[PDB]
Amino acid sequence: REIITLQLGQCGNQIGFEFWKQLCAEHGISPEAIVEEFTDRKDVFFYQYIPRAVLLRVIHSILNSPYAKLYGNNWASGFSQGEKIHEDIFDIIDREADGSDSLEGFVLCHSIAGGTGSGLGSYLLERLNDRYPKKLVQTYSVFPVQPYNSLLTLKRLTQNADCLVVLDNTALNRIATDRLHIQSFSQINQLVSTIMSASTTTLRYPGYMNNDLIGLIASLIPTPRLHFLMTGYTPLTTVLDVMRRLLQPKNVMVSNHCYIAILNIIQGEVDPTQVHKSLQRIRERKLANFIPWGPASIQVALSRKSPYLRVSGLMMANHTSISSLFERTCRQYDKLRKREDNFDEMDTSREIVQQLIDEYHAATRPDYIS
Amino acid sequence: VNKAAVDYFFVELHLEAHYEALRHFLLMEDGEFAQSLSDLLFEKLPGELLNPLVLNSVLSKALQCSLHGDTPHASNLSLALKYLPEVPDVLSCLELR
Amino acid sequence: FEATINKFDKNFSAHLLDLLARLSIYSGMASVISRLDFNGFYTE
Ligand SMILES: Nc1nc2c(ncn2[C@@H]2O[C@H](COP(=O)(O)OP(=O)(O)O)[C@@H](O)[C@H]2O)c(=O)[nH]1
Repeated sequence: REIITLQLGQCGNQIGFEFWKQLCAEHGISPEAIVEEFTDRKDVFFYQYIPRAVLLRVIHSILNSPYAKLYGNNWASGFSQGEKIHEDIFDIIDREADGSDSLEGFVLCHSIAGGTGSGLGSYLLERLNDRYPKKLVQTYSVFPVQPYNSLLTLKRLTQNADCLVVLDNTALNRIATDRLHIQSFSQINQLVSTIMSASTTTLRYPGYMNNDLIGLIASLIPTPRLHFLMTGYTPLTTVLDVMRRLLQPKNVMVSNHCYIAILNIIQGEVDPTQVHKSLQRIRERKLANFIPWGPASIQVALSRKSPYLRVSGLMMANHTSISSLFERTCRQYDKLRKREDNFDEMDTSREIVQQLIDEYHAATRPDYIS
Repeated sequence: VNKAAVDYFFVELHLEAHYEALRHFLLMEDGEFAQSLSDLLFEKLPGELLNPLVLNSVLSKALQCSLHGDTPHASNLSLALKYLPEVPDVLSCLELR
Repeated sequence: FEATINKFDKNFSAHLLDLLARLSIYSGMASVISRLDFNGFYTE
């Protein structure tokens, strides 16, 4: 099962580039797309090496980079341009689709901060559900007239994208000043590319459990509505050190409340005899709170680092606190609704997200059923 | 003698390899293999799926999708059976020696 | 003549079905059937 990526706007093409650098570094792949001398299945992302990239100004500098051999501002205008090149761009997708053995998903790297890609992102997801109804789509959207373009794409992402990994630049810059002391764009993305790289540690390296993209998502997302995730990455030393440093709100990449499911990926060679002990100490101290209705647990799996390149770890969670972020956005909309052909699509968009904000607040009650 | 007997096993006959290889196949540690063997067999479900023309060949189709193996160790995986099923349950008896 | 062409049909088609009946009953000798019929024909 092969995976293919799409990068839109200025943001998606930037972080996706460094995502291609860091991933190409994990394997023994020279910048010139040639294997050097110097186990790891490199066929899911690379096709004989050629990466399955689809890039939609900065592209000129991208080819000017040493990795050349590796291949308006409104929302409606971003949606219009996507319609003007409907068939022209789509041929690239189809020829890459069936030319591949068995497509599994569609990784989408894009921003919703008022860019032409933000609309461009809204269009592709509509058609991706039109043509291929049996193909999962994952999107690593990133959060910041900015209220407008933000709340609109949320209307499409809640019914087309079967998964989503949110990344807000606000909580990122807090990490930038504190533990890197920058006071730039190419500076914060250094850590962002790290999150995505380790996010697919269980895919590029074979393991027992979770050997496919449906193996990770099916456990966390309980319903096609509550389909929002957050990430964590602690190394910036035993197992009880990792999981305890992950649950802190100082590390989460997000600006009652409880968890639904957690996933912790350990990449080190740590002694696996103590992984159950760390699970006991986290329970007894009661450092995290779960749902009361159904039995919700925390899962951990192991894998191995790139031998070419120390204990790392990733935390993936579905927290109902993500509802607060939306409330920050939609509140700005009502304020911009009273201050400034039909303006009816903006109505149903505001309408459908307010159903989602109702769906989260209802999950925290012991009687969420019915 | 004993120290030379045990050493003869590792550095010449790769006893350390056989263990870390049978685990790749029997205990289903290597993904993309069990997720490709079981996925094939489960696509069918009697007289079919029991002759040596399908189950003795589904393995030779499975190892290609393993991306790990195809070595002298990888052979000798006799995907045989030990019972003839007649006809919703959770049982499908089949060995792998 | 017109009564002989149809006579060859019932005679040849019956002989062909005897082949795939014996070519199938075995433990390649099985991939030959996939070469004889490709459209699911001769599924009798
Ligand atoms: N997180 C992150 N966001 C970025 C980066 N570069 C640009 N952005 C976001 O992208 C937005 C600008 O979009 P723009 O490039 O003008 O859209 P385009 O011109 O249609 O591609 C800003 O609001 C930024 O928040 C980056 O390196 N990291």
